[PDB]
Amino acid sequence: EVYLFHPAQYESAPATTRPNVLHYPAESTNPEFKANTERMKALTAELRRRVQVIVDGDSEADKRARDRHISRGKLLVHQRIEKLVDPMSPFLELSQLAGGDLYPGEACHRGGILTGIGVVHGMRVMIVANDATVKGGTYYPITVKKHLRAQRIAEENRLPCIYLVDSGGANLGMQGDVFPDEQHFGRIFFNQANMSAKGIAQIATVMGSCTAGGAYVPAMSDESIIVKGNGTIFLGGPPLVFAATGEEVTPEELGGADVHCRASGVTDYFATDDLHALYLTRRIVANLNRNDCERPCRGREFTPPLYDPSEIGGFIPDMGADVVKGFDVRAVIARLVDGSEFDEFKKLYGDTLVCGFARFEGMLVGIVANNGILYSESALKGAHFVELCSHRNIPLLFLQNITGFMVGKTYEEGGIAKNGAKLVTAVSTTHVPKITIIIGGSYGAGNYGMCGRAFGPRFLFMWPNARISVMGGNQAATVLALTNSKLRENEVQDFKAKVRSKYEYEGSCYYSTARLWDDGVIAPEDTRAVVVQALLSTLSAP
Amino acid sequence: TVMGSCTAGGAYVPAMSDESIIVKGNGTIFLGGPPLVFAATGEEVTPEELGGADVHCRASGVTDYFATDDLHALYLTRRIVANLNRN
Amino acid sequence: EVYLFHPAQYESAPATTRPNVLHYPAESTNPEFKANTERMKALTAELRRRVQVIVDGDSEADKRARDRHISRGKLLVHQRIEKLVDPMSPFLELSQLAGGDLYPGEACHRGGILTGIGVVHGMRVMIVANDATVKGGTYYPITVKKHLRAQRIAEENRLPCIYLVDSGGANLGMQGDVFPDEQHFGRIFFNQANMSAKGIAQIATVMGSCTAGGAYVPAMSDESIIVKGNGTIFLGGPPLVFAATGEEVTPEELGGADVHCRASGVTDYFATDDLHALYLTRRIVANLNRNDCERPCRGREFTPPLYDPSEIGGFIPDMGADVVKGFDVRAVIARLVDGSEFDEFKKLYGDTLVCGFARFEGMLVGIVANNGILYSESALKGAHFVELCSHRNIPLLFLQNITGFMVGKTYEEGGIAKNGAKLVTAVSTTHVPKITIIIGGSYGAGNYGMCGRAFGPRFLFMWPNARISVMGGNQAATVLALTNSKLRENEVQDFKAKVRSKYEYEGSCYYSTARLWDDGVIAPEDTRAVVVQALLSTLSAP
Amino acid sequence: NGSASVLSPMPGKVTKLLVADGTLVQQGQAILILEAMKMEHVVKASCDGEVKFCVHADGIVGGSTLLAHIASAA
Ligand SMILES: *C(=O)CCCC[C@@H]1SC[C@@H]2NC(=O)N[C@@H]21
Ligand SMILES: *C(=O)CCCC[C@@H]1SC[C@@H]2NC(=O)N[C@@H]21
Repeated sequence: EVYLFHPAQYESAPATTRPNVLHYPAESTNPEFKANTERMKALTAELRRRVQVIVDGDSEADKRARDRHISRGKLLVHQRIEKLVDPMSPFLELSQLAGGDLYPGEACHRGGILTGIGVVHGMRVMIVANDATVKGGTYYPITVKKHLRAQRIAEENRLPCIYLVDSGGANLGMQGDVFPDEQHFGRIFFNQANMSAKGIAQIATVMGSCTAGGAYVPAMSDESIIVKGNGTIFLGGPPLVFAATGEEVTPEELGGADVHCRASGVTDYFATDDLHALYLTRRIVANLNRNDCERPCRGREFTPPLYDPSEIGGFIPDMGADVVKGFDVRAVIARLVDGSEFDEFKKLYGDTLVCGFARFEGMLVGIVANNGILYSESALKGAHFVELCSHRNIPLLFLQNITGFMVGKTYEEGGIAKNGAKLVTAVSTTHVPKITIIIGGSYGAGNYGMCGRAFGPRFLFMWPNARISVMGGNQAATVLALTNSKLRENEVQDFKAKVRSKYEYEGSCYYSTARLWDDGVIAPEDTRAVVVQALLSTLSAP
Repeated sequence: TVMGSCTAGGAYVPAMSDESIIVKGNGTIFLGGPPLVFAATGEEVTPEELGGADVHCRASGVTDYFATDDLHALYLTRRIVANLNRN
Repeated sequence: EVYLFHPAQYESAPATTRPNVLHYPAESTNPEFKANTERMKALTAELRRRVQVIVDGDSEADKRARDRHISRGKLLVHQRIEKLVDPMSPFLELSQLAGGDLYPGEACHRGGILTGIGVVHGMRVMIVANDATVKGGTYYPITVKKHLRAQRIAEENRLPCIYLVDSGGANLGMQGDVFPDEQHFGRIFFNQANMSAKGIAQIATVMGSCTAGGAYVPAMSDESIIVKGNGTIFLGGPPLVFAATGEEVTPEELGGADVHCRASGVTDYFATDDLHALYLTRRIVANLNRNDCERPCRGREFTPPLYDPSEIGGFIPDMGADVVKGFDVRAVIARLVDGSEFDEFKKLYGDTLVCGFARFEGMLVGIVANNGILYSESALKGAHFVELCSHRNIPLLFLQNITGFMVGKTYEEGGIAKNGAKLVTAVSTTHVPKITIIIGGSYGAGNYGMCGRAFGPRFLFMWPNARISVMGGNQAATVLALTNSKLRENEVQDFKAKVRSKYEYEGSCYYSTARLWDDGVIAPEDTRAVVVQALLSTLSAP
Repeated sequence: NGSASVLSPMPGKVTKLLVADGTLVQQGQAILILEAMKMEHVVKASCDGEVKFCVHADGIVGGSTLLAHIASAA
């Protein structure tokens, strides 16, 4: 009657009796649940609408530019992606909404450049394609930043790089923010050379023009392709050669496909059109002597989550509010991991930082999620869990909804700064792949403790409800009002409203996305899918 | 070497270092400043009794060397450098 | 008037004003100081007397054995050491008082074997010499243990091994404790082979007999020497060959120098006498192609301690007492380190564990010393200091006077076991050389936290006043009396006296030394010298 | 335990009692909401039974202040 079973029986049990299964059914009849669902639905609809208007174009200027692009026999950038990748395969486009409201007077769609992780011949590659319909493809500062981010991801994951080049060059209006610096246009060539030296293949396909500095992109690649009609490569353009020597030459006879493919030797493959160029790119990828898999083990015997992700938004409260309600992040985890199974690490110690083990399509992942205010115990627990995962080469997944640490004389006397430092050190010095998602708010040093942008996660994504700031909007308003003794009592509400509006504007997901502070905004229900793709991208890492 | 104040994120600089020094009068280390603690819990505390040298050098353990003034702090810094076993 | 000087002025200042100089003058007029001095003087006199009677022999049986040994043309073991090492050089003899009162009825002087670190041709070597005047040189269990300890020290410090072999073999009376086990007679040959494979030279000089297993010692060495008259090597002795085949052969014609040096080829050098054998040993050492120094930097610009070590005993109270007084260990440190200079690590945090940096003859060393009861803060401080020294490749020096941790519900709730574990892990997993000296008492898990015998220090020495036990004598008496409910009130004092006497007997320095629990007992005033020698022995480590 | 005399985690204001007085609540079930630092913290029942509140709503509590009693109703 006592100790009759065997623990393996509980390990292999139906979901009702399996003890490591999270049970968080949706309270669909609760009015707060319905309000949260409506808010999340509106946010996700707005996100999809913005992505769709970027893809299809909105203004008449976009239509004219696309008509000019098509009339030249050119494929659109997303069409080039569709016809370069394997026909039925995922594509992880990273910074979809970059450049949104970033430069006044310009609709810098996608930042003028499309970056993503695609699958060619079964191999994951990083594709960087210039959008010639955005100011002729000229590089804005955000364009350079996005290109560098794509190169960084590819280098740290050993993903071969494919550059579909169609760009006028750096824009001379903002040359101060584009040409001279460490993280500027020359860093592209620095990264390209260093990746080529490390055995990571660099492929360039010149679908259009590349002028001045951009001309280094085809020349510094391991293999390059140039299209006959539209492909031109030269360090000095026809205006420069005319202003220098007084000679008039067309771009075709200056740096066309014939001169660079028959005489110069800069390019290696002659493409008749865009489709032939993409075929040649696929042929180049096919002949990379990269092994299919170091370990032939599959391990694809996984079970989908037991709860529908579509109701995740029901559990997500309004982050922008006078008093922000709390929720259990486990209800989110139950809708993202295999079989809703989750082995919690220290269930009774942290109590505000949930640390545990889970699986995404059979891939074991350590999950660190915020569940309230960070304490010394929670920081110690997080640091210990990160060390434990690092010693086992287990990738880490951070779910950030953080509003700083606990304040007070007792907590500082107990050494909360030291424990936060321990957590930060553990996160910073680990070598396992790290993926972070901002599901709630990321404010202040707590962000630093939860693998923020500065701590080199492989990928970082934000939900449409997420807010990122140095401090919370209400906290900023209260602290600034209290500190500013010059402010009169008659002008308190206006000051608080102004600072709250500024923090709401600069903390929104779109504000962060337009500045490459994250790797895109994703819907909560797609979160699991995104994670899986990201994890797969890290499988080729050394 | 904490010659002055380090608040919020800056407080990580002393805590993440191999060895740290804090000056008695002017050295303060805390993640949350007195304005923040008052706006949160309604309590008034001076920076010295919140994150002063005594609390971080006798009880907290964040800092390793107690400096009486700037000159003593620089002397302790030189002493730390002297004991790096670098050939 | 404010900030007039430069910190380098305080760094280079007379001892009165240099701020990192420990000032602990002796209170020579204090009666307690005089009593402590008298106790320490008596203990050190007893130690020297025991060493002297071991060297010169006490009983008439020792005199007869030495007369037989000399009449054979053999040098005594200490004389062999004196004539093998460079004429004016230090020799660190390790287990001087091993085998003391260990086996009833036998005066196993030095455990039947002398082990030490000497200097030959300017190179530090490990010398292991059998004492044929102790039961004919037969290996007691303590003899095997001491030989293995010498081999371990030599292997971990890359000291070439010299074995002066004169031994009948394992004693058959205690063969159960000598022949079969991991840490038994065959482990000598295992260590010899593994050291030879690692490039550590193994040299054997057969001054006498080596029978059965001992015959492997010359045969498994890189180079071997055998003396003509007294050297015999054979796996089967004349008694065995007569009991087997019925043939009578003398040891000389069975395994003498001629057969093993002209026909067998087991030995490489033919020695006419002991002096020629030692000369050939020196010649072998001379031709080890070992570089004089990896770095020719000297760094010998050091200053002796500013206080006389001869008064250290004045600060040392009576460890065996009903209530043990406390003292400042810094007063000891001021009499051991260069210029009495000591940079304390966390002067105000631990307050019971003194951690700091010092120098011994110019060699930088981290010192961890006990100064009271271990707390969570003290354990954390010790662990952090050990990590700091490990990251800098700074050798560690532990000064143990420990009586366990702080007990209580609050301290256990605060996680004192976790912090003690952190300290133990830091001590165990470090790779820098560690030297520990028991200056006071080492009791229980605190011993484990302070680099005890089980945690692989390079060397471990005990002062003559030191006591080592699982718990203190008073603590053992009180706890055993309280726990034992069977004990009657009429029989309490006798039980406490008996357990106190047992713990005093089994915790004494001589009891520990006879069992190879340490590397010898040293006087406090010699402590600095010993440390220096030990540190030098670690300079050839990889 | 059959009584479950829980204490407040930090000073704050009790905003709303999520369950009426004398109501049966299961383990891990919310009984009241505590607001501090403009953050909603919800107090949960630690065992099954009828919950009776001790502190009035829309007030203020201190560190380790008793909130409610959870008596296992037969
Ligand atoms: C009002 O919005 C300000 C209240 C204080 C905000 C709280 S204090 C504890 C958390 N840490 C932090 O930085 N902010 C949070
Ligand atoms: C009497 O001799 C027993 C008193 C307890 C001894 C104390 S308690 C704190 C220290 N830790 C330990 O193990 N012994 C010491």
